[PDB]
Amino acid sequence: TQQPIVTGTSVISMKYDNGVIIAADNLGSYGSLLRFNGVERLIPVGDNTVVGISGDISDMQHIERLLKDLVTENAYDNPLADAEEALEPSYIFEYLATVMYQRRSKMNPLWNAIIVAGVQSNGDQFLRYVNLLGVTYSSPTLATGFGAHMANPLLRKVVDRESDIPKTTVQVAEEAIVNAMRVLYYRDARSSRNFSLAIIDKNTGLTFKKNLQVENMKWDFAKDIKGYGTQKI
Amino acid sequence: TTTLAFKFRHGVIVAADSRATAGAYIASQTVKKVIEINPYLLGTMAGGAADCSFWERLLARQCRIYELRNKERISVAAASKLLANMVYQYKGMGLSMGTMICGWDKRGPGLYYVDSEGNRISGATFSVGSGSVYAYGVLDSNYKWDLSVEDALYLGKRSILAAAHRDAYSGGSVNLYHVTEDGWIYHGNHDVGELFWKVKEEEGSFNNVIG
Amino acid sequence: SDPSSINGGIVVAMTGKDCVAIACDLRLGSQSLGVSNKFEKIFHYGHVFLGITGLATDVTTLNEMFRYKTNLYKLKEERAIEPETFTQLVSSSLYERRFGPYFVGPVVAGINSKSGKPFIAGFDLIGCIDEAKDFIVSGTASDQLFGMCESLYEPNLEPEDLFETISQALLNAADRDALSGWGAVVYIIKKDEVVKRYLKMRQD
Amino acid sequence: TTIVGVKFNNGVVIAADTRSTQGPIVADKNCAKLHRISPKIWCAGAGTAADTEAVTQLIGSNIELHSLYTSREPRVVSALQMLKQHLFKYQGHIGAYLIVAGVDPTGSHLFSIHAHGSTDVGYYLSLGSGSLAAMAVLESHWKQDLTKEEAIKLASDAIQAGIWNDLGSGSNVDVCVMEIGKDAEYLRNYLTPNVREEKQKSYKFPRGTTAVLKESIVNICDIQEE
Amino acid sequence: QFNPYGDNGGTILGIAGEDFAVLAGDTRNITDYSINSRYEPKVFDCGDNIVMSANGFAADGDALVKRFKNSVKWYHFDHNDKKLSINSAARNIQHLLYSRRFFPYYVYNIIAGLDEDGKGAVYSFDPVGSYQREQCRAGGAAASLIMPFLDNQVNFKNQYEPGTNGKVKKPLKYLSVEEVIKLVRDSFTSATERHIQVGDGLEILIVTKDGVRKEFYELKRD
Amino acid sequence: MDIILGIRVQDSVILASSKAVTRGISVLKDSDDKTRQLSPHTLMSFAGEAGDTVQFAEYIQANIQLYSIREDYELSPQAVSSFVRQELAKSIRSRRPYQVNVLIGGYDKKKNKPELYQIDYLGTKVELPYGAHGYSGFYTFSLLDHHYRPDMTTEEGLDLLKLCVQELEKRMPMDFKGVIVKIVDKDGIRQVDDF
Amino acid sequence: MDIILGIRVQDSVILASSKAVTRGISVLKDSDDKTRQLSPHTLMSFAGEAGDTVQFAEYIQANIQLYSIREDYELSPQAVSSFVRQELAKSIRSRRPYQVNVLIGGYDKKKNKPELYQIDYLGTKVELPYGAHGYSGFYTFSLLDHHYRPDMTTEEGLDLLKLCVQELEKRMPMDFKGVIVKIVDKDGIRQVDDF
Amino acid sequence: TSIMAVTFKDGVILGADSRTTTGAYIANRVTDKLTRVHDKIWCCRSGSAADTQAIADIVQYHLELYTSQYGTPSTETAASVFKELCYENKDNLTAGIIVAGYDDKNKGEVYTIPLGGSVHKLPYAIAGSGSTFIYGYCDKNFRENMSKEETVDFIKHSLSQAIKWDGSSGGVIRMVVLTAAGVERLIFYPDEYEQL
Amino acid sequence: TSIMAVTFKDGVILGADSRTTTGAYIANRVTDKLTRVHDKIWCCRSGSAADTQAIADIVQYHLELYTSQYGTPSTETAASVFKELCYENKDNLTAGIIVAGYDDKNKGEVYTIPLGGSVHKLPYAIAGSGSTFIYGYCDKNFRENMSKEETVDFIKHSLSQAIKWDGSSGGVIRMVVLTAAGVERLIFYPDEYEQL
Ligand SMILES: *[C@@](C)(CO)[C@](*)(O)[C@H](Cc1ccccc1)NC(=O)[C@H](Cc1ccc(OC)cc1)NC(=O)[C@@H](C)NC(=O)CN1CCOCC1
Ligand SMILES: *[C@@](C)(CO)[C@](*)(O)[C@H](Cc1ccccc1)NC(=O)[C@H](Cc1ccc(OC)cc1)NC(=O)[C@@H](C)NC(=O)CN1CCOCC1
Ligand SMILES: [Mg+2]
Ligand SMILES: [Mg+2]
Ligand SMILES: [Mg+2]
Ligand SMILES: [Mg+2]
Ligand SMILES: [Mg+2]
Ligand SMILES: [Mg+2]
Repeated sequence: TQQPIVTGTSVISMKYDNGVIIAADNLGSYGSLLRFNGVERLIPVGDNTVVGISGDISDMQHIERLLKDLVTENAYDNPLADAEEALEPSYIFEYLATVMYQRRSKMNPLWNAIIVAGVQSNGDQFLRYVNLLGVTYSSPTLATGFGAHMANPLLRKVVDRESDIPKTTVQVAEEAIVNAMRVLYYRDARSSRNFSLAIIDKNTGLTFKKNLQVENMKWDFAKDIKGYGTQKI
Repeated sequence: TTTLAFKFRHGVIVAADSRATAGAYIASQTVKKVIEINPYLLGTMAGGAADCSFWERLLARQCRIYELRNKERISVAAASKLLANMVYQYKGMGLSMGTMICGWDKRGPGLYYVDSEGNRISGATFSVGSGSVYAYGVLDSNYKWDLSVEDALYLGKRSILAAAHRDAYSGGSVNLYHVTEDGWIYHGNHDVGELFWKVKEEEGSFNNVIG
Repeated sequence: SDPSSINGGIVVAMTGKDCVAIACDLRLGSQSLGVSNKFEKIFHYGHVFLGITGLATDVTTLNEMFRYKTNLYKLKEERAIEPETFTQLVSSSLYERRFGPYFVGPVVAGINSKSGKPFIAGFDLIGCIDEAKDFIVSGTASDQLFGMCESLYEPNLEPEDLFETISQALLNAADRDALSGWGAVVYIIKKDEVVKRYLKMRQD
Repeated sequence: TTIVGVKFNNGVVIAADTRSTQGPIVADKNCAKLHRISPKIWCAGAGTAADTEAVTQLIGSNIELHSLYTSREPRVVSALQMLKQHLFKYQGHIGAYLIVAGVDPTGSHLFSIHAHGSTDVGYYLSLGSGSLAAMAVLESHWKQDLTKEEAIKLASDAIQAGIWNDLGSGSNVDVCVMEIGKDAEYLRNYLTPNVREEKQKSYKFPRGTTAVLKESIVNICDIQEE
Repeated sequence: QFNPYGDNGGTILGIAGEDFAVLAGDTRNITDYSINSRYEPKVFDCGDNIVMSANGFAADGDALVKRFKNSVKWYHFDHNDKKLSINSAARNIQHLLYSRRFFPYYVYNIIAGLDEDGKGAVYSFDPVGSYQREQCRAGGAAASLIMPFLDNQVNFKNQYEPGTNGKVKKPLKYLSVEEVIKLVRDSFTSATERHIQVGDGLEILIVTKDGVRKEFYELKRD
Repeated sequence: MDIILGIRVQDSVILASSKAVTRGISVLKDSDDKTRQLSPHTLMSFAGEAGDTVQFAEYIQANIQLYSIREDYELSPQAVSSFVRQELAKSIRSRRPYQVNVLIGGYDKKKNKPELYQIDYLGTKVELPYGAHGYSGFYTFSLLDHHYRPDMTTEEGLDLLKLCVQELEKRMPMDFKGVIVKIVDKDGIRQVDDF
Repeated sequence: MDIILGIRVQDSVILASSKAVTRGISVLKDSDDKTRQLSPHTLMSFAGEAGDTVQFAEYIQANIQLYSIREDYELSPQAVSSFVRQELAKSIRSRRPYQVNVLIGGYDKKKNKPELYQIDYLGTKVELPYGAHGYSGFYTFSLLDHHYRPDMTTEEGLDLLKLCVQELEKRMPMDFKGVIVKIVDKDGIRQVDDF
Repeated sequence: TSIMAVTFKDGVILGADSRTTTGAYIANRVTDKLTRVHDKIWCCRSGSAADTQAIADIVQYHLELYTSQYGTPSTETAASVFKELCYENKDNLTAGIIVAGYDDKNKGEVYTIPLGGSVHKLPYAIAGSGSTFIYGYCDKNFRENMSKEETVDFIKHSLSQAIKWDGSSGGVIRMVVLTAAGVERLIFYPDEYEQL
Repeated sequence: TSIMAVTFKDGVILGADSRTTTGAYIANRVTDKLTRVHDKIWCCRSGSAADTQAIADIVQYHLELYTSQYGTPSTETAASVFKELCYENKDNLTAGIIVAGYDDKNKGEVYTIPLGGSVHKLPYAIAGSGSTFIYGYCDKNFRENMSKEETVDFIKHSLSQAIKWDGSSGGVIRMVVLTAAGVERLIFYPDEYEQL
């Protein structure tokens, strides 16, 4: 049993017709102090998977090393390591899910919420969540922390059920994700303007975008707001 | 729960209700609180359903090995003692069991009370469970050694009914057993809903209730 | 310890076609112990019916209090109080004890003598009104009653059909609750006749 | 609950869902969360249901008496001030979280108020368990210089976000529109996107199914003459 | 302090027929007041004509099912591909549950299938292994809403034959699969109305001698 | 205090109350009368926390005796029981509630009927054919449920009471030092000196 | 369990132990023998928490019986009492201590003297002419301090024991259902069937 | 919260962020923490919003009544009324207030009133959760008798850093200038101050 | 405690105060918080003195053994050993360590290891109770590729303010310069830095 120290906030994601999108800001908070401003919380595994992690950063870095070691271990005595016997999103997730549940069962959890986003061998979209309790679930949209409360409602307006996935393009899906990140910047006190975004498409492969910023923000209306009730000046 | 058992000239009667509870909610009303250890041995269940069931079935396996090794059926005293020592390992750990090991052996009819607290008591009359306090009144006032099997079965049935009526956590149906030297005999499942009205009319009791 | 579940009990009310029905169990307990099988939880002030669940001392107290207030209402207004008006009086009276409340779950049932419109309402222990069209539930088996009423109920039932529906809702909910039962009563209410029926149920 | 308030060109609009809960259980499926303080001043309430009703009736009663005393139409800032001072005095023990809105001779107004007595001003606001789902919609679609029709849509879209994505919110959408120089229009059940489907079976019983012990006529009439 | 348990809501329902059995459960997964998934399967085909659902804390439910499926696999290896009977599976599950008596699987578990005589069978478990066979059983969040309805409409409780006035009960006539599925759908539709953790979807698994069939029905998403 | 019983028969009410008073590990007295005569045909037995019991009983006694003098008329057992209940329901929300449970046994001379009322410290009133407070009813109710008839004689009620007491003396861990028994009928209140 | 007494007279040791076993508000048995014969001339009575009592007594019994067989020789009461004390002093610092208080009464055939040892759950041993465990001694020690002589006969010891029990039955709130009395002398151990 | 008040040659300037939080959720991102108690006496509020609003409302009442009887009150008088409330009700309040005002006689004055109810007259003052991160910066960069433009830049840069490091602070930077000329409201948006 | 490490053109400089407290009592006013784990790899310690000393001693052992087998370790390797201890024993430690070192290949590097056991490579780092008061100042005044003299002034001014506001910080300012030229120890007394 511990308490999280340096933490990462929301990770948001969704499925679209040919793949998945996942995003997360670049902040490492130390309580209310916005301590570290250059933290990458999306970690690619091969060219077909991106693991997005929120929660304790020290545990994130530990998980990052497990995944790096997993790739190394899979290549051992494996001539098809870059082909048929390459790591799949489902393999990577189940491994993490095994670790997370085992750790909670020893009362020494990895204080994280994880979303594994990727595309399988057969082109199927993979998107599943796991957390410190070992609780797992899948949905067309997935989000951690504040994203669950604010991003999911917005993303579910685009993909409300399974049948909406083929009707959703990558441009629409990316637009929804970027808008959600702006909303989280307005309303989450432990978020930053800078973020990373990853697209895993079954045709165009893995596109990893760094140093993105929230833009087109509405603040002008603030000038007209005066006082807290009766004040006019 | 309400469970009871008593020795008498013609063996030992064993009776129990069938209600299972999860707070105020009635989870089940058809549970077997009597356990079939072996054809000459019975066990009651009161308190933790899972605990009672698991340890008594474990006991039953222990008793069977005994028969294989020793070419002889285990005594009621030895059986109750195996249980007692088994649960005593886990004393203070949270186990909740109130049981009665009823049977007939070389010493005649035998009846032992065993609980998770560590007690192991031989006795002619027992009742354990939330409704035990109601059942004891009927038993103590009507219990004799020279009791006919017919009258004895009714006493154990009537005693459960008394408790099922008053205790909110006891009810459902009554399960009856009679243990002879030739083994135990099941004497049926009796719905309290129907049984209550029957007893009221035939006996005249429960006058305060309207029917 | 929980005052709302020491004595136990349930109340349910339903609307029908030009009629209402209100029913209750008869149990009064001290936790596991059953004390009385004649503790009726339904009272009436003229043609307005009030069922109260919860702590029995507060049930008894509130009855005596609403009898007090409705008798004065009648002397001054020169007419019997109506369900809509009584409902507001119950709410007012409960909220005036906001920080030392009566541990009760009242249920109003009746027919407006002028409009002829059937009326039911429920409250939380501090006065929040739940004016439902279909049914109202209260007591230790409220979850059970919600399940029964929500599946068995259909609108515009005739008195003799409504009787069977509400009775079965009560009986089967009570039989899945340790703290409810020991008898049951059902009131069938029409604009100018009221029938009261005692049900036969299991006494455990 | 989910409740919202949205300002527009010539007035203000508020909206709410219609679910009330007792833990995980739904007590009322068509609850009324839009309360009237005065004819053109309405408030939506979240938190302890009795408190939001009681505190609204009380201030509305005192507002009416004040309006009669002053021979003037009541102002929203009066209701706001009276509410926050009352709530502050009870140190949050009256669990009323309200969005207060209305029109008066001064213009159109929109405020939020918390149980401890803090007030806020805004062009768009949201309160309740579904406030985050609603605010996500408002932050995505709100703009300056909205029309009446755009504002009603934004408000109900915000409430829907709560209905679908928040378990504490559900059923229907209520709306009240307060436009300058007009009567306020209270739109009860403006939307009804959660009608129960037809049941597979009828559970109407045969008459005589239930066992009965006694029957008796209940005397509800007064004592008779002669 | 770290709480190793959670509540993912959901509700499940098992009904046993004369020559069939059903195991139903909603597809909603939740934490507190949020929805995780509107479609997350909760009832599984475990092999040997046995269906299973562990409702409550999803992480413990997934682990138990995963272990039982594994227990079935090794039962075949060790006993010459012998079919695991429903009564044998139930006893095995008791031991899976009680092996964690002092750190329980926080789930209410139900299995359904056919007994060795071909009749429908439903077994219900508590979190620590107490099990019993039943004809009708609802487990989970809205179990208290549904079970009284099933007592009334499956076992005909408190129902008597008109004219006799409480002297003669309603006879226990068996139900068909089509009649059962109606009670299941009405049970979940009623539960969805009054319980906030129930909704989104309903997935039913029907077991016959022919195999395991599925049926899916939408529920209210509020 | 510990055990107080009550049984209403055909023409009377019988109240049985334990004799023991205990402070910790010591029995201070073994002949304590846990009852007060409220009026010539109304008797109240009581049990609860020390001090509260007697203070409450005597407070009630004084109020009923005052009423009797003022009106030159004996209140009905029902009227007395309602007065007592209101005092307890008033007490439970006070700064320090009376921790007292009571049984009121009386003979209504107007209706020519015996009446027994059970009232707990919360102000929970119930009219009964037989009743008990505390852990007493747990042992005795099964016997009363079995043997009780409303047409019982006073002598039959006493025999049933002996049976109830015998069961208490067997299964209760606490020694309550027997009971004082009192009968309330048309001719007033008297004590059974041999029990 | 509740009351265990012990008195050493001229030529014997008398142990009196209560008969009642209680689980909460219910007396489970009223004829329980709270003693084990450790050897032909050594008797141990015991009282404490349920389970611990019997488990400990029978564990001690087995060890002494093992010694007797191995050496074909009966240990002295002093040797047995020291063995028991060490087991309890070992127990008190263990993960879960035995919650048991004991009295060891024995006749030393070598010295031709009766001996009584009082040992509590901590391993506190003391040789006494008379002793008690729990709340028993509180009532009885004043009578024993007054009436006790070391030259008393067995019959005089029993009469003094009756007096001690009579005082317990008067002033103890708990009903312990009388006592089983056992005498340990040169001829072995026997039970007084009428007390 | 991040608030400050700074005296300069021509008068005094109040400054504040616009973020109000309920835990990690931002309940309001365009809050006005600069509140008026008299024509040219304003305050910056920190701590409980309910407490600071109730206090400022009472003070505004006291100063309105003071003015009706005795004429325009001093900034010291205003700070005394705040103090009297904050000090006597310290067990039931959580309020950190900065009082700032302009006289023609006394010119620009700044009083800070931390949690206990003590009063401290200063050349400039900083308060709120975000003030901790700019004690070093403000001490190094503050000068007396700055110009209006210099003082605006000082507050802008200071609050910019406070917002950067404190998650409880953010939104826009509001400012209020108090001089003989009158009362001027200023506002600065993220795109302006973040790139400093 | 107030500690910092700053990279510059020629290498890296570590800086720290010299105050150790037991509550409000100053147990030591001339503490050396700059500790050597290898010839040109040093660390700044914050948190529990017992924990940080035990850790640094173990690390020094690991790096001495590393050097005997594999030659001179990297600053990243040193930071990894610190991390491995701080992370795996996080439940029983209270250590906030800044690692700083000089290679000829990698030049000056700075790693910070806060309470959880996470690692963060930075251009400069600040830590300790007194660091809170200089987040604003350090962010505004830090530049990359500063000269030795510029970097010394930056640390001196920064720690000067941290000491000024933090009671847990104080005493002298110690510094350690790590370049290709070698290792230079510096010290600055109150009379020098207080008047800045
Ligand atoms: C009476 C009913 C309660 O006093 C009696 O002791 C029964 C005995 C009993 C014996 C065998 C099987 C079932 C019941 N006990 C219970 O009903 C217990 C009471 C209890 C509740 C909570 C506890 O935790 C501290 C301990 C005891 N109930 C249970 O054990 C309950 C948790 N389990 C079940 O009801 C098991 N059923 C529920 C439906 O699924 C099948 C298994
Ligand atoms: C959503 C549903 C929040 O869940 C919303 O805020 C509604 C608002 C509302 C407003 C007007 C009418 C109806 C509903 N709130 C509720 O539905 C509340 C939820 C709630 C329960 C308990 C609370 O105290 C901690 C606070 C809020 N429901 C109720 O208030 C109602 C059902 N009463 C009660 O549950 C009884 N309270 C009374 C006071 O003590 C606790 C239980
Ligand atoms: Mg054993
Ligand atoms: Mg019962
Ligand atoms: Mg919803
Ligand atoms: Mg001793
Ligand atoms: Mg910020
Ligand atoms: Mg200092």
